[PDB]
Amino acid sequence: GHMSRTVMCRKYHEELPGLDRPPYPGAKGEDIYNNVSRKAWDEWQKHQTMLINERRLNMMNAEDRKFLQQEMDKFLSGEDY
Repeated sequence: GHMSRTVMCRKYHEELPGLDRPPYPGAKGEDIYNNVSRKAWDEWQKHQTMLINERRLNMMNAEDRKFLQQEMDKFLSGEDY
């Protein structure tokens, strides 16, 4: 076995390995660090890539970012995505 920092994951409702550090500075980054598992975070990144490819999204387009931000919030909220 190994040693891992773990958190009660808001998405999966179970104790899982957490991130080693917040993904970025700020309140949102802190929320993710404290309440989102590494698995949930990784699964979100995979889903985000899928959405960007399937919808032809551009991170520099405000609407495309808004869409992704709305899906991320839903994805990591605790609800069934």
